[PDB]
Amino acid sequence: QVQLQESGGGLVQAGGSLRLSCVVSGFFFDTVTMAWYRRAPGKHRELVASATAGGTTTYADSVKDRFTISRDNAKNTVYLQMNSLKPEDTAVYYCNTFVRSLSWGQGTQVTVS
Amino acid sequence: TRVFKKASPNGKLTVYLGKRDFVDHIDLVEPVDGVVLVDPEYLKERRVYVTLTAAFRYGRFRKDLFVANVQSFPPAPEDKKPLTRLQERLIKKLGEHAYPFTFEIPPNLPSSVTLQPGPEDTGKAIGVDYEVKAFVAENLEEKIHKRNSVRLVIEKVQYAPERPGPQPTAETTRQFLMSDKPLHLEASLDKEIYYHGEPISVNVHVTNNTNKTVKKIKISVRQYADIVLFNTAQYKVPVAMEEADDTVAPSSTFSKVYTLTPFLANNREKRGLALDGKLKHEDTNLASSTLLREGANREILGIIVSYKVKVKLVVSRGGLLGDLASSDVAVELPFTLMHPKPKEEPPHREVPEHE
Amino acid sequence: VQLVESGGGLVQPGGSLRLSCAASGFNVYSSSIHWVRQAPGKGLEWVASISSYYGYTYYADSVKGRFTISADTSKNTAYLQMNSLRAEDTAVYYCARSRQFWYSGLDYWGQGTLVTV
Amino acid sequence: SDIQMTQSPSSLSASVGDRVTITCRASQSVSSAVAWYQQKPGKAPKLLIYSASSLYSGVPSRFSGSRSGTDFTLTISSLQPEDFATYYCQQYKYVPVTFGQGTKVEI
Amino acid sequence: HSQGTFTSDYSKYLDSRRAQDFVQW
Amino acid sequence: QVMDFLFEKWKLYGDQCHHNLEIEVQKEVAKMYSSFQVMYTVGYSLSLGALLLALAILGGLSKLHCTRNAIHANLFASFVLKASSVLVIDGLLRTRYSQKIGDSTWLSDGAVAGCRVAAVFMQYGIVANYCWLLVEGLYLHNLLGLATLPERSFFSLYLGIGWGAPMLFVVPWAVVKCLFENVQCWTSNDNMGFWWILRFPVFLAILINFFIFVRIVQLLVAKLRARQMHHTDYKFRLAKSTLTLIPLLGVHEVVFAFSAKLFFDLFLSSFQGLLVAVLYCFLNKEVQSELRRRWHRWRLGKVLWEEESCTTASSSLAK
Repeated sequence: QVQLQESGGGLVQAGGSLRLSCVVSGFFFDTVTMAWYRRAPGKHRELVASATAGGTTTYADSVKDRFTISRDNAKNTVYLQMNSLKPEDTAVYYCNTFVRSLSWGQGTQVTVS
Repeated sequence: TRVFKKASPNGKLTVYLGKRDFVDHIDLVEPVDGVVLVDPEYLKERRVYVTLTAAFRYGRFRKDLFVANVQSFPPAPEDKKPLTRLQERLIKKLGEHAYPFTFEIPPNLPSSVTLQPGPEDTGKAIGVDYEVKAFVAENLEEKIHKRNSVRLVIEKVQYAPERPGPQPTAETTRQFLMSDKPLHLEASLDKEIYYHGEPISVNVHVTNNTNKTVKKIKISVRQYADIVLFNTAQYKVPVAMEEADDTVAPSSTFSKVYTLTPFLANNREKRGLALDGKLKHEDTNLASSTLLREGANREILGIIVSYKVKVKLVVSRGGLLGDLASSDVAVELPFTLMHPKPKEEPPHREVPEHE
Repeated sequence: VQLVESGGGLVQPGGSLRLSCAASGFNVYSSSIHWVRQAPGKGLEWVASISSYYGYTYYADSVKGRFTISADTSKNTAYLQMNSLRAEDTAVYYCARSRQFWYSGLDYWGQGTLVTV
Repeated sequence: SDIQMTQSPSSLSASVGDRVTITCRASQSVSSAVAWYQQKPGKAPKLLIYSASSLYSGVPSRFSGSRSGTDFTLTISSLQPEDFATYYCQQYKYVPVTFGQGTKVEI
Repeated sequence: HSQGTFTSDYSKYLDSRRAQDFVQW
Repeated sequence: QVMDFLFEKWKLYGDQCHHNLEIEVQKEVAKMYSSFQVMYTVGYSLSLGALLLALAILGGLSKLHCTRNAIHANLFASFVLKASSVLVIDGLLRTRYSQKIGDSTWLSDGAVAGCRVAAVFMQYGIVANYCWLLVEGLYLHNLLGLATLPERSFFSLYLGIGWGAPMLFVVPWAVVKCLFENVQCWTSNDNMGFWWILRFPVFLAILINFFIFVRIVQLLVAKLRARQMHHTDYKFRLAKSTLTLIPLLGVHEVVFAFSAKLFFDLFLSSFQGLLVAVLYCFLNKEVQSELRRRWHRWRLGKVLWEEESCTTASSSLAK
């Protein structure tokens, strides 16, 4: 009976900053790894950022040093920042566990201007 | 295409399965392929094991018949088995943390077949089934909990051969009391390969040139299930039954055909009926025949399903009173009832779901 | 294979019609039988289904209780007893066929008979 | 909560042989239980594809279908003159089998 | 029969008992 | 007749009178012969149940189709008839004598009403007991000997030699039973010549079996060396059981015809039913093998029938 609710999304100009956030009720990610999955029009999901419970953050090679990701146990929400936006990064952002579990949702789409 | 997933209760583990069933041929069995994902910061001095244990459930116990252990931990052995196309395709999408695993089911193993529990029976499964589980443990002897591991159930099925066989026929001659002409009864089928739900036809040529008259002719189809645990025991199941009040006059010939169809719509109340392996509470059809190499049973330790239509010819014992006197002349006609060769993966549930 | 169905015509509200669907080349135990109706100018709609192999019987919510579907394996025909018509229930009914095992859609369809209230 | 399936394009107008694409969404997620049907006026419907990826027997190869998430698309490579008809969606995952609104192509 | 003759020998015991039965009464 | 003589004398003396106006030997026979009476009664009673149980297995089971085993069952019908006949006659004789003791001899009504019917059956059973020993020897002759015809066209004659011989040779004794003897059950020892018409049919059966016994043993032993395949199939199984029943039963009365001897005869005769039942219905391999087959099925049926896992999902895949 877990549901995925996330906020953030709109029309922003190149190299902007947003506050993509999500709340995960039900299951608690005290120890398991949280990841933020990326889509593409006509393509499949691909991983860009995954944060852990110990601060061991990792990022994809194509999205290396682009931004930072953070997590916080209180109110069990994780955050993700926009830095150095490029027009090829225009799709819907998904939040999910590293094992693709927890009732994959729909999210909201973000586009450059 | 699409794949199958089985998420761990704690969310720190999952397994990816390309397809549920696995076709088992005469000599080789299709290998089991899959990829297991383990979350980071969870494999430090940790190992991942995947098993393909198969056991025959008893009720409420179980007896293991085939267990295989493969280690898909980040520590990898020097001897690495080749990766199939399906496993390699999942590596790119899932990521570099994906750890493929492979299995090799030995030949001459019982297929996934279950039995009807009954009216008053509980929900526990009585048949045999195949299980795939993934867990983390320091060693094999280490205990594995329930919420820290996955439980994926698979089935092994067989399909009808593409080569038609000889037409089945039976011959008999039962001599009556001391002085009488021989009784000749004939029974045959159009073919031995029948699909599930397809009608079955039997032809009878009986010529009774004797004083004794012929009572009603009995047509029945019986299912064989030789369940073996520590001793060999067979069971009887009249799936289809036909009543024919026709009679044959003495010193006269007869010839007629009968049509039947085996289904469990009228056999739900029966107990011990063999059915195909079910992953969930959804019901399946009658168990298909189990093809064997015929070289040697060698105590397969499972359930083998066989079908043969039986015709019974009861005599009225003409002459004296003989109210209770009756001799049953019967022959057996073996035949195979199996699913045809498919072109897509079957859905392991009722296609229109009542929900 | 080809199948033909008939038994429809103009009726009055509250009437009862029995729809016969003759089937050739296949039986009812190895092939589920479904009835699909199409309103004039509207899309398709499923009303009832039958599967003699398992004995399952299903009906649509709009026709639940009214309609009883039965299959007679002796003559290999599909029968649908429909009662208590209103105006909104008029349409053309198609007696289609589907594979009971390895369901792959409604491969075979009937000729279609018009029902007028 | 009955499943409602809707097709955005009410009707498509196209010449002969041009590429035409269609979409067909579903309110609830369906794994692969989607079948495509076509019918002509005064004629019975005919099945085109099943499971949204498989191809039926006896159908021209110009008919192709695919799925991506929750929507389902039917694409025709070359539009033959005989292909001008009305197309419908269908889902068979659950017993409330519901068809699409209906799309008609003409020229 | 060998045992049959021995069974007939019991009749003397009953005959003796019958004489005692009349004597007792 | 001793009791009847006393009653006749007492009645005559009483009417005439009105007109005028070793202890130890009885103790030994009563106590000792009681043990002998129960010594053979327990043997017949135990055999009576065993014969019925063995007959029930053959009739109840589906292996009755074969005539090789079915002929054994009808032989068992002779043993059960003889065993029951001895049991009933002992009870009725005990009942008749006990009634005369505590429960003046003409007052009792019914003494030998069932003795006559039981006496003829007891004599019928014993003569037919060795009559069916003859058919078994000759039937086995055409299984292990030279033959061409199947097990057919001879079953009609088998019933004509089993009960056929006690059908024209026992009925003359039935006439003699009431005529020239009529001694209160038609069973006595007045003349030894009347037994000659019973023992000779039995004696003829024994000697003709010895004619078969010598012929069958020499044919099997000579042919045993080359291609007999001993103990491999049912051919040798019947040889072991039949070839030991023929001489053991035959010589039982041969030495008797030619009280320590009495005990040995009754002890051996009581267990005859047990010996024939175990060799033909219990020690035989196919009946033993099939008997445990149903036991295995019964045992197997009892054990089988005794009275947050996340759901499976799916994901896309790139071609």
